[PDB]
Formats: sequence, structure tokens, C-alpha cells
Amino acid sequence: MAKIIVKKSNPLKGSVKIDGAKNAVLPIIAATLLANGKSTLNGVPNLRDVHVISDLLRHVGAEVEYKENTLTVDASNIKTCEAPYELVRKMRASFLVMGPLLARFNSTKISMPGGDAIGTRPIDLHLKGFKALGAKIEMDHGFVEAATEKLVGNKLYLDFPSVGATENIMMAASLAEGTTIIENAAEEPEIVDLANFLNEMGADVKGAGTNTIKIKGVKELKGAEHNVIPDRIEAATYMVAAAMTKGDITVENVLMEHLKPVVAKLREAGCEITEMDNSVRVVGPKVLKPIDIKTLPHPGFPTDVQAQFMAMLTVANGTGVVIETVFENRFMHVAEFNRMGANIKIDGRSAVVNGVDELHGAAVNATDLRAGAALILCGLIAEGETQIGEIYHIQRGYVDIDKKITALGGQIEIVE
Amino acid sequence: MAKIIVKKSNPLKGSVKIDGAKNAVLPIIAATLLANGKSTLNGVPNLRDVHVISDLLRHVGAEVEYKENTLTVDASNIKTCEAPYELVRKMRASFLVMGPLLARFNSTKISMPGGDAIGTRPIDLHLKGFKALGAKIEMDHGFVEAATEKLVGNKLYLDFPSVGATENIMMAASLAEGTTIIENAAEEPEIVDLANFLNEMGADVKGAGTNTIKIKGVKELKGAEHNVIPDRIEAATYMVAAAMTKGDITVENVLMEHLKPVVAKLREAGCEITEMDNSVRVVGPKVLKPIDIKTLPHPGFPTDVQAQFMAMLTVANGTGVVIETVFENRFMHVAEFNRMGANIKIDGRSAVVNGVDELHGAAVNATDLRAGAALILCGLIAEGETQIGEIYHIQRGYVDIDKKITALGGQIEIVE
Amino acid sequence: MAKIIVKKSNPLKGSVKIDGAKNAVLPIIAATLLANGKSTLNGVPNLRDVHVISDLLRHVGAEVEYKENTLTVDASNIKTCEAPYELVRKMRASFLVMGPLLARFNSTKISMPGGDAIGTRPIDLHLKGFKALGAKIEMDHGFVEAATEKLVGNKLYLDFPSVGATENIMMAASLAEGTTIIENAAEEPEIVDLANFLNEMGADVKGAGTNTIKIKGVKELKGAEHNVIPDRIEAATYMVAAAMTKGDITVENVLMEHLKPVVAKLREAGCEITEMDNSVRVVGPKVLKPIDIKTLPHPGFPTDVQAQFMAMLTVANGTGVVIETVFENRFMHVAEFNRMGANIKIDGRSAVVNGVDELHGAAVNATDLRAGAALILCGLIAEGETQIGEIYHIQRGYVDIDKKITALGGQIEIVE
Amino acid sequence: MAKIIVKKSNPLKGSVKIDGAKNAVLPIIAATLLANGKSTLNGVPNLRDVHVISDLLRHVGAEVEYKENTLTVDASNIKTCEAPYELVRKMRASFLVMGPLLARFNSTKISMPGGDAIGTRPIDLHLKGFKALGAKIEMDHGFVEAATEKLVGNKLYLDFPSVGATENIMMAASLAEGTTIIENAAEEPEIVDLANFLNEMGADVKGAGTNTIKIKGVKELKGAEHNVIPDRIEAATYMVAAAMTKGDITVENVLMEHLKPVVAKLREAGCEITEMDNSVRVVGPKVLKPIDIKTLPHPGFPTDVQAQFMAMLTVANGTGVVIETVFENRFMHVAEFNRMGANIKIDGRSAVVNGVDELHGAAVNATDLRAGAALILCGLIAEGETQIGEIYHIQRGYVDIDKKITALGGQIEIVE
Ligand SMILES: CC(=O)N[C@H]1[C@@H](OP(=O)(O)OP(=O)(O)OC[C@H]2O[C@@H](n3ccc(=O)[nH]c3=O)[C@H](O)[C@@H]2O)O[C@H](CO)[C@@H](O)[C@@H]1O[C@H](C)C(=O)O
Ligand SMILES: CC(=O)N[C@H]1[C@@H](OP(=O)(O)OP(=O)(O)OC[C@H]2O[C@@H](n3ccc(=O)[nH]c3=O)[C@H](O)[C@@H]2O)O[C@H](CO)[C@@H](O)[C@@H]1O[C@H](C)C(=O)O
Ligand SMILES: CC(=O)N[C@H]1[C@@H](OP(=O)(O)OP(=O)(O)OC[C@H]2O[C@@H](n3ccc(=O)[nH]c3=O)[C@H](O)[C@@H]2O)O[C@H](CO)[C@@H](O)[C@@H]1O[C@H](C)C(=O)O
Ligand SMILES: CC(=O)N[C@H]1[C@@H](OP(=O)(O)OP(=O)(O)OC[C@H]2O[C@@H](n3ccc(=O)[nH]c3=O)[C@H](O)[C@@H]2O)O[C@H](CO)[C@@H](O)[C@@H]1O[C@H](C)C(=O)O
Repeated sequence: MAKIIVKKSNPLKGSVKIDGAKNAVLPIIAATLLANGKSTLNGVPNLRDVHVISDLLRHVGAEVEYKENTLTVDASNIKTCEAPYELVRKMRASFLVMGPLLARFNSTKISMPGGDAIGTRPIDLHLKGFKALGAKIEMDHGFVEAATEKLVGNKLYLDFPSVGATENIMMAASLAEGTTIIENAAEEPEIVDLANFLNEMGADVKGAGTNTIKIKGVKELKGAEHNVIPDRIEAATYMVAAAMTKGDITVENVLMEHLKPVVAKLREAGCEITEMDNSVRVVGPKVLKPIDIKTLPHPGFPTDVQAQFMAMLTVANGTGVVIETVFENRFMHVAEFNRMGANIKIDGRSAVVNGVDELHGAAVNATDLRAGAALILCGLIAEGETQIGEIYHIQRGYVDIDKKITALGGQIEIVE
Repeated sequence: MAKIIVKKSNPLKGSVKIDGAKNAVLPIIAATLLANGKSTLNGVPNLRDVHVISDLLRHVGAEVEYKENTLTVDASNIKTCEAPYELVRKMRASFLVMGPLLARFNSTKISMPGGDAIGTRPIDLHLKGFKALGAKIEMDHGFVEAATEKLVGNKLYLDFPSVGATENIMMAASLAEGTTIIENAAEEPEIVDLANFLNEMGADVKGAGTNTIKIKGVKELKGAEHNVIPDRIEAATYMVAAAMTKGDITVENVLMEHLKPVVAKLREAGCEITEMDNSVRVVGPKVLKPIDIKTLPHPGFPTDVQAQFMAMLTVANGTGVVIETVFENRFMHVAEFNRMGANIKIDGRSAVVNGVDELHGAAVNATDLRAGAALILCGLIAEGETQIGEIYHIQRGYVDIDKKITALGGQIEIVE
Repeated sequence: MAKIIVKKSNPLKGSVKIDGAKNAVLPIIAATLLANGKSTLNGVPNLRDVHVISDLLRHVGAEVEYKENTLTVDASNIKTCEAPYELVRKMRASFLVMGPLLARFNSTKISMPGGDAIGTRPIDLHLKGFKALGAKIEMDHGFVEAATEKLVGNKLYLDFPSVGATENIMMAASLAEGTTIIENAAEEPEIVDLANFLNEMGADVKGAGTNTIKIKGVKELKGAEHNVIPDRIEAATYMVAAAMTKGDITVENVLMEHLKPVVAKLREAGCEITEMDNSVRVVGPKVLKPIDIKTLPHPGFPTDVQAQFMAMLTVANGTGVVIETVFENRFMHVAEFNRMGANIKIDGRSAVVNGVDELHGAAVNATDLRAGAALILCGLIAEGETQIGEIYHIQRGYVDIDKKITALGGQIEIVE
Repeated sequence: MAKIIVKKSNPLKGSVKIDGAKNAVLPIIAATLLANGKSTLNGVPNLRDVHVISDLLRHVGAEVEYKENTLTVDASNIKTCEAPYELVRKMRASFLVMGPLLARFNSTKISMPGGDAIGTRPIDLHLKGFKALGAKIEMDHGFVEAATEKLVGNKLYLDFPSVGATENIMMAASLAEGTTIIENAAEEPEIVDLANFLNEMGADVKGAGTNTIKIKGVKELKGAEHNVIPDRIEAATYMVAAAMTKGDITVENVLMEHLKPVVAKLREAGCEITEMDNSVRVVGPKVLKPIDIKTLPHPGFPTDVQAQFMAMLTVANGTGVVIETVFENRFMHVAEFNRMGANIKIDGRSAVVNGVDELHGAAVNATDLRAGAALILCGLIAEGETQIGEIYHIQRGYVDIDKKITALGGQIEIVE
């Protein structure tokens, strides 16, 4: 079955355009279910996960059409409010339809997500929020059911600033009676994008991007047209690629405000970075300086760039420590990096990376979306050739990584 | 030597006035060193740690006068910029004079803090910030020295949203040439109070309380008059006391905006809480519902109320999990709680509290400020009598806890 | 694709015969490569992993024949000493041919194992041991190569009492010149079985099952006939099944000496256990008492029964804590148990299990061998029907679990 | 108050005689309470902790006499079986009189140990064992009471191979009716010494030093004469001193069998070690090679040499990782090492030591017995002078460390 073949490459040089954010568009697609009319989403990335959630919207009876990076949803005449086991198992972001469906129908039944490659990942804080809004919660044979005679706005505190729980509860709150206050809200840029979309549909959401979100519920929302924000994680991936290959890459159609920790840490590692209004230039250093990273809720260092930064550190000039505070098990890639000659030792949530002279190409497997991209970055600097398996992990969340890296001068091909 | 004797008490009832914040006033006292004139701080709590940092200001040559909760500092004619080993060992918040002294003199030498009861507690992020502003850092026999021909404003990223590093770097930045940007800043209320004081002296500090602080440096600051914010941790201590004793307590001279996670979690445990503009009423439940707590950077659940909430949970109606993400070793109190008949098991940063019918009075020792207060709360509900040793831990950070609890109906005395 | 369907079952009752140990036979099959003649292994379990390592022996040029639980190996005329990427990826126990091949040929090249479902799982201690015996170690594009002009016996210390490193180093030492001492050796029963087999071939291995193994190297080993020990993990699985179903099961063809922690902990949970010379009877309690388990090196509680005991605890009468000290990531099953209505919270290496009234059948996926068996145990007690996917995990290490449970009265079928 | 002053020293050279084991003699002194007659213990080290437990024996009514490294106990006419709060707080090894007193009187009441510098340190496994022998356990105001009409031998499993629980339960079992089996027993050398002493008094204890101890109870024990084993931790301290100072030290009156992991790891770091029947010679390397250490139950690497090895690693030629699996909080020394210019970063139970060119003398505080000795070792290699406070930690468990190091050529003095 299919492989990505990467060879030892020249320093990457040129421009790369970044696609629309996967993690902005998935919650915004769920949010289209809130509205009694037709939404138009522009800058949608052509990714399998976008097409899976589209099929979940079709399952509940929305009219969905995709072409040329535009998705339209007519949720006027939704029929059903159950998300079946197969769709939630394909893509756990399926769970983000629970808030809108509860808000629209006052009842919903959603398959509970199971095991995940990067950790246990419970959805208790989502349920906490729905209960605070007056929903009664029951489990039935792997499904979570939430139902109420009417959602009522209430104050609630998030024990952790969960992205998904913030999104699900903001969407449920948008049609509740009265005012909801989410305390200790996630501050991620995708939260702001979602809130902006809800306000475009006629909602009243204030404070997104701060620690407190206030939602004043409205009776009805209407379809709206929205431009999704750029993918800050894809942008960061190409920025790391410039750092690791001693390259010179201009990343186009980005928002620097969303990349601050990645810019800071790449500068600490020795990159020269030029921030512009719609683009950033990254010049890799001749010697990578070892740095430590600690993943945290935004605007701390993002867990979605942890594997990529770890790959950079495998050839840094000394010892770097990577601490993962956000996910339990997000070190599955370490054994694959070690197959390529890295020197990485883990205990608990910390990995000690002892820089080596060079990586060596080897047969490796993608374990998840972001680690698979980290393996491509390893492959560009590893002596010889690297063959990466289980490539569906990568292909589901990066648009045409083979074409984009090829245009920057790298040696990469997908063999089917 | 001295003991606090607590007996099984009646439900606490009445009003308690909260003192000025220890953790607001300590950095604000350091900040008075920035100014060429006389500052006046009102609402200063009469605590030993306030009197120790006052003696450190006298050591560097400031004129300090304390009476009736007002402290005045004339830093016009500071002489020296070294903080010796004895003062830093007495109180590690001594380290917060490093930023102001570097900013005033372009040189400072500060004893590095050593072991602490609640964890290792490095000051690497403070030094990271001073280096970003152009200081060269050297160690000499237990001292850290920072020196520059001139501080220059620069962008810098905090790997963790350290309270102390945020404070130290904001104060150093206030007299630097140009603009400093602190990314991933601490959002704690004391950060806002300090920033407000710097702006009262003539600084230009924007964004305090958000994830990004921008400081535009000025050439000179002038003495100013400031009213310190209330002590949110003392307020939380009395709120927990009402919860544990099935009491009814109005906490006076507080800011509800600063207590949101404590209010939320006490409500989840079954308290009825009435929030007013300058006060909060807490009515304890007849049965405490078990809750989980996870400490986090503000506005997440504060590590400074973790031991007190754990004490509450020792008699809750089931199993509660306490996770400490902020400090390494902040479970030293567990063995003292277990001497009083608690059922607490720890592994790593998590403690599993299995509620018991009642605690039993025993001889126990305060291990640190907030745990010592938690032992007083245990003592109010424990059958018989509790004798608490090593009481300097408590007395250094609570104003007259014996008099305040006595006025709420509790049985407590300090025996010398 | 294929599923295991389990229904809510009657209490299990009857006898079950246990097969030969998977984890005894895999290293003993590698060990047959040490000998210049024909070995005969009896009591070999009919498992896919036995058939994969058999194909690896054929790959290096041994004559292998399997029938009716007997495997014969003629390693007289081995040809090659490389274990390719495909075979090591299929089954990481492939790596155990490295010691014998190094000992026979003074050179070997083995694909380094990559990611694993239950943790990173480095093989550094194996290499440490080969280096101590005089091998030079090099990496080539995902392979580890070990080579020497002659293995020489030496003292070496294991930083952790690794089962695999103990096995690999004992086998390499068996043909070395002089005496090897393994300090802090694994004490697992399979170590003793392997040592007994090496001594049957003419080796000199003393101390297996203690903390120190002494190997005096011989010039030549000869094929021998060996009876593999019973599978203590399969035995423990059926013992837990009796505990969870309030059953009464006699487990046949077992060694009680190998099951001591499982017997102790089942007795603590309320089981009545009768230990006999070749069999054990387990009578489940009417109420399961909550217990804590901490996995450790033998003769501590085995990590290979951790998921199964956790499943038992999901319906115990209170709160149980499971700590995994042996593997990093061995909690992937928790999310599947939670789909069936368990109440399990993890942080770090500890899981807090809050017993529920009953589990509910749901669609779940096996994540690994022992967790998949734990899901079958959940299925026997869960209301309704449970459908388990990814069943190759189970089928590769349990002989006919459907037929054995069916004969004890349970409702289980494999649908293809 | 009192300080230890250490200066930058010459390489240590010469012989040092090791004293009797503190951790052998403390349980053996408790064990003298089992006997109706006079015991004679030879090779007792002249330490404060020996004199505290002696005062506890006097408290319960034993006749105790100490002179010239010989302690005699006549426990013929013991009166009382309570260990009061003051004595247990002075020295938690006081708790080891619980087993003998329960065995002699069928009742005992012992103050429960509270907080400790190196972790929580519960005594649940001791109580588990006493309950298995038929004792009923109750808590009364900080005391644990154990009482029975008669101890009866039973099988029991230790969830962790606790040294103290093994000792306490073996001593209680020695006078029980019938046979006790301790499964997953501690294997530490002090367990063997204690068992040998019990057998000298007329007990029947088999398997000490293995994973299973069988005690066949006797009706009466008689006073006996015993030679305590050497202090393996003191021996290891001087061995590390030779390693760190590039010295050449013969450690006299030791048992190499008890030092295997320390010898192995010092050899891995580059020491040349000569093992003899009663002595070991350690020659420090000119460059220390970085090594990793993981503390474990004997015969794994001892937690009591972890701080000392960490100190060695602060100047090793690269990066070393220290993992503490045995104690929770045993990293309090890290902040003191960092005051001396070390580069140590901790997360969870792991510390990353990045070797520096040299340490610099500074004012530091002992946090516990073994860390305080590690600070002396730092002081011998640190530029200039080191002043160590809180020296009672050191003096309570090392005999004349100033005189022994002075005789090896080091510069050390105690100033009072
Ligand atoms: C669709 C989408 O946006 N997915 C992203 C979002 O996941 P989400 O699931 O919302 O993230 P969280 O809830 O903030 O999870 C953060 C932490 O909080 C715990 N938690 C979360 C929810 C809850 O109810 N209870 C609870 O305990 C949770 O287990 C985790 O440890 O945020 C993550 C963090 O940045 C990203 O890694 C993730 O990308 C992924 C990889 C991808 O592109 O495939
Ligand atoms: C004077 C004062 O305000 N002290 C308070 C302040 O400590 P501070 O020291 O500033 O807190 P941090 O820097 O936010 O520390 C948070 C975490 O960050 C790590 N870190 C901190 C700084 C650095 O350079 N490097 C680094 O790694 C650090 O080790 C810790 O794990 O904030 C703490 C957290 O809320 C409080 O518990 C503390 O109160 C105390 C108890 C009291 O009243 O005695
Ligand atoms: C074939 C076989 O016998 N496999 C078994 C054996 O694995 P092994 O791999 O030998 O186990 P370890 O080396 O004792 O591993 C124990 C720990 O030691 C770390 N370690 C191991 C080796 C090394 O070089 N370096 C190193 O750090 C390692 O990462 C782990 O955390 O022992 C395990 C522990 O009981 C079993 O779970 C495992 O069964 C499996 C599931 C199955 O049936 O599929
Ligand atoms: C008097 C004496 O011999 N003391 C020593 C002995 O302590 P002990 O207390 O017996 O050690 P453990 O019981 O083997 O403790 C090991 C681990 O087991 C947990 N545990 C222990 C008992 C129990 O009931 N429950 C439980 O959970 C415990 O918390 C720890 O994490 O063994 C330790 C380990 O080698 C030594 O560090 C210690 O020396 C000291 C420093 C000194 O010289 O001052």
C-alpha cells in the first residue's frame, strides 16, 4: 500500500501558500447546523476530514455542496440528531455537531469517541457544559444523549481550557435563553474564527480569544458567508522545514498573530524571521541551537507542532527537552525518529533529545497527522532515502504536501 | 515553641474583612525602587514578608516607613544593587528587586533562591527576559549578576506564564529604551495591580491581564500613591472554611472577578454563593459533593488554594482527584492530613481523595503557608482538638487568622 | 471485517485447560538457533506469533516443522544473520534472534523495532549487553548491526530488569568465551524456562529466577527436547473471568508459583481460591471489593494482567487505583472501557477507577493483546451485546478464546 | 548555627574504614524487643539515630547500654507498647518497633509518621501485613493501634517491595502461630542481616534476600550476639568521592556483594575498580563519562546514592538522566546544586543533568541525609569554598565525615 518517499534534499527555497485551517473549518462546518438557511464557507481546504464531516451533515439532512475551496450548507430542513458510531470513529471532530444539534432540536444522540493515537481524550467537559445549560445527559450503549425542554444560559467553569468543549458549548449557548459565561475558555485562534462566524449568522458572542466568553442567546440564526482563517499549523510545519534544511522559505497567506510561539522558538534556535502583514520569511541557521519546548494552551507552544520541533531538535547542537502538558500519549513518533538514528529518551511527559550529527533514511510509519509531517521533515535531512507508511494520517490534514515541498526544491513523491 | 490549637468548632457564621494581597504588595514594593521620589502604598497587610522585603529596600538604601497599613518608600537616593544570601533565603520574593535594580543602575547582583518547600522553583525565565533586554548574565558563587550599558526593549516569549518572571521583566522593561512585548504573560490579578502601579508612576504598560503585555520604556518614573487589591487567596481560605464547616460567611472587601474558579468549584461542591460588588456570601452545603480540581495558571484553579480544597475533599461524599500542574512538590501536607484520618493516595502529580466520615484531631505541622491554613480548616471540623506546629509558615502570610476565625465563632488560639 | 460478539453471560463454570506460554516459547524458539542439531519443543501453542517467528527462522535457513503443538528446529546449517524490516514490524519478539545469531556467526543485522501500541520500547539494554560481551554496534538505515572477532564473557548491570534484554544477553553469553554475570536480571518465569532449555542443550546457566544470572560459555550446543511452561497470563485471564462473572472455574495445567500476585490480589478483591499442584479453582465473590494494583517486574503484579484487572475494577464496590510502572502508554484501552460506561480518569501513570453498577454493551476495538482480552471480559458482564473489532490483537496470543469461554458457559462468537 | 566548610580539594587518596550500617542496625535494635533476655550488637555506628531508637527502647522499658560500638538490650521486662508522637517525629524508623511490640504483647499503639523531606511515605503496607496476621487496626488521634488475641501466620503480598514493611512484618511473624509467607519481599542486604539476627535469637526465617520470605513462628526468642553488616551507602559515598575528585581510595570493611550497582555504574562513568574480599579500590577517571541512573528496589540502583551520583554527573562530559522510581519528592537538592552552577532541569520523576566545566562554591543547605553528603562531594570539587547549613541531616547518619575526608586529604571542617 501507499508510501511517501523522501530523499535527502537541497535547502528548501521559495514561496509556499498556506491553505485554510482544518481546525477552524471543522467547528465552523458543525456551526452551519445552527442556522435556518444557507451558509457559504470560503477558503475551505480540500481535505478528507472536511469531506467526512460534510458526509455527517448529509447524514443529519443538511444540503452540502463543495467546489473549488467553497462549501455551502443549507441546514434549513435538518431531519435527525444522531451521529452514528462509524462517522465518529472515522473522525472524532464529528463530536462537534452535538452542541448545534442540541441547540436546534433540544435533543441529540452522539457516539462517544473511543481510543485515539495521541491519548485517552475524554469529552467530560463538553457534557459538563451541556448540563450547566439544563441538558440531562444519559449513556446508551456507546452513545451520549443530551436533551432538554429548553437550553438556559448559565455560568460554567472549564477545568481545562479545552478547545472542543469551548467550541461545543459556545455553539449550544448561541440559541439558549439568556446569557452563558464560559470561564477559563480556550484562547486558540480557531475559537475566535468560530465566534466571528456565529456573530456573522446573528449570534451575540463576546470575549473569544480571552479567558472569558459571554454568549447572549438568540431565537434564530441565518446562513452567512465566511472566510476561514489560514492554517497556522501547516504554516508552522513549513517554517520548521526551513529551519531544519538551512532553507529560506516565504510562507504566504498567514497571520503572524497566530504563530507567535513558533516564531519565538525558531528565533531562539537561530532562525532569522521576517514578519510581514500576510506572509513570514524563515531563514534556517547554519547550526541549530538546542532549545526546550513545553506545550501549553494557546498562546503557549502548540502541541500540534511538538513532533515537528522534536524532529528539528534531533540534529541540534546539544540537548533539548520536550515536555507535553496537553496530550497524554503524544510521543508515539519517538520510536520512529530513533529508527532514523535520533537519540531520544522519554520518561513520563518529558523527552530528552541529544542532538546527533545527522539522521539516516529508514522505513518509518506515520502514527498521527502531525508526527507524519515530522517524518517528512526528517526525510528531507536524513542521509539517503526515507520511506513513510500509513500516509493517510498525513493526507487527511495537509493539502498536497508532496506538491508544496517539490515546489520548494525538495525530493518527495507519493507512490500508490 | 509556638502552636496553633484548633478545636472542633460550630459552623462558622458572620463577616470577615479581607486584608490587602500579600502577592500584590510584594512586587509593588519592589517596583517602588524604579522611581526617583516617594511612593505611598495603602492597604498594605501587616505581615512578616512585607517587613522582610521592607528591610531589603533599606539594605539597598531606600527610605521605608510603615504605619497603620501604609508603607512609604523614597527610592530617590538608592545606593547599592546587591541582594545578599540571608534576605533571599528568608523570602524568595526578594528576587523581584532584580528587575527594578537592573533598570535603575544597569547592574544588579542577587543571591539565587535555593530549595523551597513546594518545589525546585528555578528563575531561568527571569534571566531569559533580562537577556532579551540586552543584559549579560553571569553567576558568581551563588549570585546571579545582570548588567548592560543600556536596557533595550525586545520581544520575548515565556515558556511558562510565570508570575514572577512576568513581574520582574515588566519592571525592568519600564525604563528600557523602546518597546518590550511579553508573550504568554501571566494573567494573574497581581500582574494587573503591578501594571496599574507602574502606570501611576508614569510608565506605559498595556495588556496586563491578557496573554500579551507591551511596555513602552520611559526615561524616569516618579513616586505615586497606590491602593493594593484585596487578597484573593485569603478570601478563598475563608470561603472554603464556610464550605467545610456548613457555615454562612460574608467575605468583605473582595473582588469577585479575581475568585471565579474558587466560586465555580465551591458551587460544584454544593455551596450557595451570593456575589456582590465588594463582598461574597458562602453558605456551606449539608453534604459536600466530591469534585476534581486541576491547578493551572490564572484564570484556572489557583495552586495557592489546592491544599485548602484538598482538605475540604477529605470529608466529601465520594472520591475526588487533585492534580497539581503548577508546582512540583506541592503535596507535603498529604501526610499531615493522613495523620488526621484522611484517605489520600498520591502518584506523580495526582492525589486521590477518598472521603471519610470525619477527621480526628491530631498533632500536625504546617509545611508551607497555604497548607498550614488548610490544617486550621481541618482542625475546625476534626473531632476533638488539633495542635499545629511550625506556625511561622501561616503567620507570615495571614493577618490574625486566630482573631478572624474567633470572630466567626471558631475555637482557635495561638499559644507562645 | 472480523468481529468478536460477546453477550451478557451466565456465571462462568467448569474447567479450562491452559496452553503453553507464548512468552516462554518465543525466546526458546530463538534459542534453537544456538544449536548445531535438531531441537524438539513440545506444548507449543498454536498462535500466529509462533508461526511468524517460525518464518523468521526459515528466513535465516533453519529447518522448521510444526504439528500438533510440537515444533522441531534444525539449525545445523543456518545461512544468514539478518532479520528484515517486514518480520520485525510484524512481531517485535523477532528481535530475540539477535543474541543467538551474534553468538553463532559473530555478526548479525536486525531491523530496529519501531512504534508499539503500549509504549516507545527501546532496545538499548540489549545493545548494552552485547557491547559488554565485546560486540561493536553500528546503525545502518533502521538496522542495528553487532559484530565481534569473539564474544567474551563479562559482568554487566541492567538499568531495568528487562525480560527481553535478559533473554537476548543470556543467549549470546551461552557461546561466549568465559563467564558472563547479568546483574539485576529479570526474574520472570519465562527466564527460568529459557535457562532450563539452554542447560538442556549443554549450556551452563545458573541463577535464573534470581537477581543474578551467571553464564559460563561453552563451545557448542546440541539440539534438545523441551516442554514449555504453561501460559501464566492466559491462566490469569480466565481467573479474572471467574472473578468478574461471579463464576467458579478450575484452571488446568498451570503452575501456582507463577501466579502468586494474581492469586493474592484476586483474594483481596473477595475471590475464594483453591491452589492445587497442577490446577487452581477460582470462585468469584458476590460483591467485588475495590483493590489497588501497581505493575512491577516479577514477582510483582504483571503488566500483562493490568487491563484485565482494570476491567474487573470498573464494577467493584468503590474506588481502585491502577498504576503502570512497567510500560509508558499502557492505558489505550481506557477510552474503550469508558464507551461501555466505566468511570475511569487517568493522569500520568495512574488511573482512578470509580466502580459503576454495571457496564453496557457497545462497539469497541482491541488496542493490543491483553486489552482485547479485557474487552471480552467486559462483554461477559455488560448489559446486552458487545462487538469487539481489530480482533487480530487477541487472536495472535490466545488459543481459541471463543471455544474456551463457550465451554465455560459464556456467549461469544467470532464472525468473519 | 553550625556549618560544614568544604574547600576545593586535592584528589582524595588513601584508605577509609566504613562503619556499621545505620539501616541494618535500626531494624535489628527494634528486633531486640522480641526476646526475653539480653542481646549484644557489635559494630554499632555512633550515630544520633542509633541513640534516638535506644531512647525509644528505654521508653518501653528495655535496659539499654552503649559503649565503644557495642549496644546491649535486655528486653526481658518490657512494660509498655506505645511509641509517642515526639520520638516518631524525631526519627520515622521508630515505627519499626510496631512489629516486635505487637508480637510480644498482642497490642501496640504507635504515632503515625508525618511529612518527610523526601516524600509522603505512607505505612499502609505495614498495616496490611499486620491485618493479614490477624491484628485489628484502628486510628486514634494520630496513633495507629494494632491488637489481636493471637498472631496467626498467613500468606500476604506486598504491592511494593517495601524495606520497612518487610522488616516490620518479618518481626511480627517471628512469634506468630504457624507460617507466614511474604511475597514480593524487599531483597535489600539489611533484610538479610535482620533475618540472620532473628535466626540467631531462635527464629525460623528462610528466603531473606529473595522475592519470598517464609517465617515459621516460635513461642519464645532469646537474646543473642550479632555483628552488624557494613554501611553500603557510606561505602558508596566514599566511592563517588573518589570518582568526582579523580582520586584513589580504598574503602575498607565492606561487602562487594552489597555494592554491585554502584560498582557497575562507576565503571560505566570511567572509574577503575578493584574488588577484594573485605575492601574495594576506586580510581576516578580523568574525564567522567555521562551515565543514566534509575533508582529501583535492590539489587537495582539505590535511591540512597541518587543525590551523590547526580552531584557526580553535574561535571560529566555530556548529558545524564536521573530517574527516581522509589521516592516521590527526592529532588529537593537540585536547587542547592544549581546554586553551585550545575545545569539541572527536572520534570516529574526525571532530572536532566547537562555537565558543566566546574562547580563554584556557594552557601547551600542540606535537605536530607544523603543530599547533604552529596553537597560535601560538590564542595570538594567546587572552585573556592562551600558552606553547608542544616548539618544535623548529615551528622545523624555519617560517622565523622570531617575526620574521614580529612584523612583522605580533603579540606573540610565542622564549625559550631
Ligand atoms: C478538531 C480540532 O480542532 N482538533 C484539535 C483540538 O482538539 P480537542 O480535542 O478540541 O482538544 P482539547 O479539547 O483542547 O484537549 C486538550 C486536553 O484536554 C483534555 N480534555 C478535553 C476535553 C474534555 O472534555 N476533557 C478533557 O480532559 C484532552 O484529553 C486533552 O488532554 O485541539 C487540540 C489541542 O490544540 C489539537 O491538537 C487538535 O488537533 C488534532 C490533533 C487534529 O488535528 O487531529
Ligand atoms: C510572591 C508571589 O506572588 N508568589 C506567588 C507566585 O510565585 P512565583 O514563584 O512567581 O510563581 P511562578 O513563577 O508563576 O511559578 C510557576 C511555575 O513556573 C516555574 N518557573 C517559574 C519561573 C521561572 O523562571 N522558571 C520556572 O520554571 C516554577 O518553578 C513553577 O513550577 O505565583 C505562584 C503561582 O500562583 C504562587 O503560588 C506564589 O505564592 C507563594 C507560594 C507564596 O505566597 O509564598
Ligand atoms: C515476547 C515477550 O516476552 N514479551 C513480553 C516481555 O516484553 P519485553 O519487551 O521483553 O519487556 P521488557 O524488556 O521487560 O520491558 C520492560 C520495560 O523496560 C523498557 N526497556 C526494555 C528493554 C530495553 O532495552 N530498554 C528499555 O528501556 C521497556 O520499554 C519497558 O518500559 O515482557 C513484558 C513485560 O512483562 C511483557 O508485557 C511482554 O508481552 C508483550 C506485551 C506481548 O505479549 O506482546
Ligand atoms: C530505616 C531505613 O532502613 N530507611 C531506609 C528504608 O526506608 P523505608 O521507609 O523502609 O523504605 P520503603 O518502605 O522501601 O519505601 C519505598 C517506597 O514504598 C513506599 N511505601 C512504603 C511503605 C508502605 O507501607 N507504603 C508505601 O507506599 C514509600 O513511600 C516509598 O515510595 O529504605 C529506603 C529505600 O531504600 C531508604 O531510602 C531509607 O533510608 C532513609 C532515607 C534514611 O536513611 O533516612
